[PDB]
Amino acid sequence: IAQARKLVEQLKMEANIDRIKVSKAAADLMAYCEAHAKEDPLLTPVPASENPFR
Amino acid sequence: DQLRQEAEQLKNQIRDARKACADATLSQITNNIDPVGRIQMRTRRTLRGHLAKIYAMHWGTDSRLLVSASQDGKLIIWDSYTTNKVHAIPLRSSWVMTCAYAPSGNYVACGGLDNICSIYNLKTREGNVRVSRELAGHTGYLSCCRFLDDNQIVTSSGDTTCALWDIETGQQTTTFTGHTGDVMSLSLAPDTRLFVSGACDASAKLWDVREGMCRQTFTGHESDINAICFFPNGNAFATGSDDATCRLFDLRADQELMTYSHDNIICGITSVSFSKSGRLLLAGYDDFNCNVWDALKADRAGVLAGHDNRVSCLGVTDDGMAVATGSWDSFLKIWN
Amino acid sequence: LSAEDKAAVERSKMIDRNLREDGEKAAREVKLLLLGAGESGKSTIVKQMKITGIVETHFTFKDLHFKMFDVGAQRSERKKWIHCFEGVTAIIFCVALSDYDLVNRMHESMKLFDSICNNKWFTDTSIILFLNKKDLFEEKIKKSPLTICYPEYAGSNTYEEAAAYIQCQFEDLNKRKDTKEIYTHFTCSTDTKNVQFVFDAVTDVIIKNNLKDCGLF
Amino acid sequence: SHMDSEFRYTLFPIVYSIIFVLGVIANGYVLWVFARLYPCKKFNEIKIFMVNLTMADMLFLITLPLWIVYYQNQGNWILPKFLCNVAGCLFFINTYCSVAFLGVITYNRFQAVTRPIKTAQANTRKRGISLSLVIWVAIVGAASYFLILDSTNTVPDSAGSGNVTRCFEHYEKGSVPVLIIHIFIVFSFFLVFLIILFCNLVIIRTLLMQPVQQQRNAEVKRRALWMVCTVLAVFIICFVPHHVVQLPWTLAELGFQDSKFHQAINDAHQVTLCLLSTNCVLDPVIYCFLTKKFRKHLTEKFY
Amino acid sequence: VQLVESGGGLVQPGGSRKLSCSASGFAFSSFGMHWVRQAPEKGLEWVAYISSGSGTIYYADTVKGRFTISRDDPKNTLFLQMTSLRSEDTAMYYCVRSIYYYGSSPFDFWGQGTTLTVSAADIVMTQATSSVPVTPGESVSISCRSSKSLLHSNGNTYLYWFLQRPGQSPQLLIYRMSNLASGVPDRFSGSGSGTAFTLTISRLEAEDVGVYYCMQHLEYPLTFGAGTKLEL
Ligand SMILES: CCCCCCCCCCCCCCCCOC[C@H](COP(=O)([O-])OCC[N+](C)(C)C)OC(C)=O
Repeated sequence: IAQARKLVEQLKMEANIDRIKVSKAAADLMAYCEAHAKEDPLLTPVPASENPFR
Repeated sequence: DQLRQEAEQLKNQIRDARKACADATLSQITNNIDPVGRIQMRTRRTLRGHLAKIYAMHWGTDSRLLVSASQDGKLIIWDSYTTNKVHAIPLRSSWVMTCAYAPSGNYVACGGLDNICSIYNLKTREGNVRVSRELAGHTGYLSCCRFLDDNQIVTSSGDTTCALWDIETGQQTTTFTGHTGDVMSLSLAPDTRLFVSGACDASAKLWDVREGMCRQTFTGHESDINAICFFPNGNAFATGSDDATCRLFDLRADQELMTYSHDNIICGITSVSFSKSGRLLLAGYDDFNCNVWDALKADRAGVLAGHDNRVSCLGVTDDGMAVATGSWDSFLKIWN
Repeated sequence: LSAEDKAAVERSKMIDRNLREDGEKAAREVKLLLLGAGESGKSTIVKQMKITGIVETHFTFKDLHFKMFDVGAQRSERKKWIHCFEGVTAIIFCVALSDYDLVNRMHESMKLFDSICNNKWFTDTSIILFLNKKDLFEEKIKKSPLTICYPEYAGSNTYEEAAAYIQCQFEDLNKRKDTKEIYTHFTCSTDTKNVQFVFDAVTDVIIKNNLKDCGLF
Repeated sequence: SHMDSEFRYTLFPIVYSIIFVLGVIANGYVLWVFARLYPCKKFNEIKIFMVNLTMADMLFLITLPLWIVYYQNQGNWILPKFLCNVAGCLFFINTYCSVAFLGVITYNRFQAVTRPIKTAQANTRKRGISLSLVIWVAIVGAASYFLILDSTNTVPDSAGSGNVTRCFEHYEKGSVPVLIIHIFIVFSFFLVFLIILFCNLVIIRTLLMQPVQQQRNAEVKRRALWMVCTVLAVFIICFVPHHVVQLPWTLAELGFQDSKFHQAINDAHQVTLCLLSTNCVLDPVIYCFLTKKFRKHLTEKFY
Repeated sequence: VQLVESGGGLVQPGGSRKLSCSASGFAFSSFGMHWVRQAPEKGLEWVAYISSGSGTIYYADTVKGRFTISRDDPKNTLFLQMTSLRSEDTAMYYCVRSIYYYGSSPFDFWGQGTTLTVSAADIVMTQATSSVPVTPGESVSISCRSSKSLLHSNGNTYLYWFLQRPGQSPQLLIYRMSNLASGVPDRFSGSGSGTAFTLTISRLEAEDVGVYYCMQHLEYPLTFGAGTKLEL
């Protein structure tokens, strides 16, 4: 009786979560990506003169 | 009697709610983004010296000190910029499976099939690393461990429950329950306010460090979850399972956004890591190599095949300058 | 091109030598993995041998060291921690013969044996099957018909035949027989000979490994 | 010397060329595998001896062309006079160190098969390196004397300029040093062989012991037995005839015992060197290309 | 931790003497040892050094040949044999502990020292400041001029500031001029560029009264400073 009760409680709690459209999530993701693209030593190459791994 | 019907109704309700937000696919948005092209990395330094399979490794907050853990019963502290071993901690249980490095660099955790998490203090007046505290109370093998502060550590065991331990006391402060399988992975957010856990149920559960309840449960996998990594922003995370497919979930969208899978890959994902900008997703596979995927426009950008055995763990420095990849071949290679 | 890094390099080389010494020391110690459907078959041999989760029993016999790892307390998923014992010297699987009329138990034992025998990591690992509880089995076979466990057992209720039938049923589980060796044996609480049996089973695998390294096979 | 078989000028060139090609390909493959498969962690005494054998065979092959051209020039040496001695010494040192390495490898196999526990729990790198260096230094010191000693001789021929300058062969009236070294080699080789035969026979007996209990490694034991028998038969057929014909031929050429059957002994001696080179090629093939992995790697590449 | 020196006293000129430094309270085998002398009313000076496990020994060119330093890990004791002692070896010898690794703090603990009286190219650390009376409650600045640029290629400049109180053994005040040692209050800052260095004390206290030594650790021929004495 307690297992199913906790299960339905968790289900309704997860259902009480706010809703957001996936389009806005993808927009935020691509914005964060393009904002830090220049700060990625892997995405863009880095000169060996400054790279700590000679 | 009616509880199962109510649970099914709530499940259908949350399913419809998640479907209502499925307006467009990530590909439809990223079509306007240019491709990253080929990404080729070079094995700058190879860290050899282990006499067994390397199962876990973690990076420090300095990008130079990294902890390694293998089945030989030794925890080696490597200096990335010089390949020099800084400390060699002997372990009482050679069957280690996880290792952590404190944010300050003064403590390191280790666990495994001993059901005990041993903390080792590196900053002591002596010249030998000593055992700080032995946290016991779990009924399953420790899968992952990550530090929150110098006196609190989150640990997942193979008993369907995670636990927040306070070091100076040695007792559990918050027990996170709700899983139906052995918890396999843990990833804490940058703010250290909430962490996600992947278990052997094809479901990833989010948890808060203070209240102690599950906020959201992301599903979509078809096998045991083996790797999970939080997105640098802190509002999303990638999860890799044995189904040969990685999946990116967003806490705001409350569902999946895109999957990473190729018809040629048929093995499981042992470890997953993100770059500093989150555009490159590192994925370690059982094919004796690691691959790089584009987080926005799913495509394999490059391969890091430089090991002779399965790639156990991957680690990206905080600055995103290099990637440390460990394998069961007893070698830990730093690609850049 | 170094001011004080020479001291760091010396420390690194010294701890490397220490790790190498520890590895070559731990490389000459036999590693055994103890398994079983119940503690009745495992603890009996654990205590019969010479001197929390995993339990490590270290015992020496004829200048040969053996570390037996018992993982019975680990009730978690076996598929997630069995791969660690891939490089195990042998797997000692204990089965209690006096368990067919104590319900199904032998069915679970056979299931576990088949799972650990045809596994991806134990494709060539030797398995020593210890059939314990010989006296109790010989005593109960007279009372409880063996047909309860094997409905297709068209034979006599004697020990010298029921034990052979059980051994055959256990050995017929290995789908691949040319690559694996099963060391079946019957034991009790006062045998004191299982030590030599395990020693021979380990020396066989050692000879196989030597033939492999010496340039043969 | 006057006894000169003419079929040697037409037989040795092509046989030696094919042997050079095959052996150099095999040694290159073996070195490639040993370099890209066995790191510092995976170098044992047996592997050290095997790589030294590969290097020796490789050197022997590198030297072969110098004799191929010599035999193609009707046994007349045109290259400088010191390169003659260099190649003549390289030939013998390579062959006899290869023999010694095979002998010590068979001895190690004997020790491992008879005493598996006492061999699996011991480090052999030190002893392997020590024995290798000792054998190399001893062979080089033995060859240095004939390296500094003039080995060329002007043998006349049926021509206006028949002063053929022989190289490391056809010596004049008896020379004590040559007999001494020949005898030495004959004795040493025979001793080593008696050791190899004892080891192989003991291994065969241990494998075919047929335990009272069920045989655990039937397939393994049969494969090991077949490989050991093949290696032993090859070694015998290749080397033993050399050393039988070698000494009697020496005595006949050096004039110490001008016994009958000179031409017969000479002819029997030419095919024995042929066998020695064929062996130089066969040894690495039967040793490495069929042990555990070379077949696996071949299948992987072809698959 | 504890380092006890023995073997001192009045030694005749030219005689032999063995000094014993007994260590306790740490992994003596995993710590390098140094000998730092201090003549009456003079600055410190390095004598000899042994590394962890006796893998690399170093001696000072000024006393090279006459001193023989050895270690005993089973008993955890550092022996120092001295022969042909001259009238210049009269000084207090200190048995110092050290350790070298990424983030290490060498010269942490200094032994009590042993007094010995005898009857009868290098990087010069120019310490212009000898004595400066300062009142409590004010900032203090101690300069250190070096001959060679201690800034190594890797970046971490090797320069150690030590403080010796009257009648007590010195202690590690600052190592590398940018990392405080475990046990020093947050009142000593270091700032150094090229060959110039400066130690700044915000608030002066009674415990801070002593002589300050600026010792470079770029080349093993270590040279200490002259000293900067303060008052309360
Ligand atoms: C472990 C096995 C044996 C170990 C003992 C090892 C000692 C090594 C001794 C080194 C020997 C140095 C060489 C001097 C050896 C002196 O060889 C002289 C020649 C060569 O005899 P051959 O067999 O006809 O040679 C012709 C073959 N070609 C011409 C192609 C070369 O013999 C004559 C003409 O009397």
